[PDB]
Amino acid sequence: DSKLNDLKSLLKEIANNIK
Amino acid sequence: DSKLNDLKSLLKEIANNIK
Repeated sequence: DSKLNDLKSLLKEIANNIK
Repeated sequence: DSKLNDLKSLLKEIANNIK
């Protein structure tokens, strides 16, 4: 669960990096 | 499970924001 949460946070950061 | 669903929805919204 912690790994999934970390992956979700990383994906959100990557998405925000575009904008 | 609810947190995963919310993360998926947020990722979908971020992806749609690009277009």
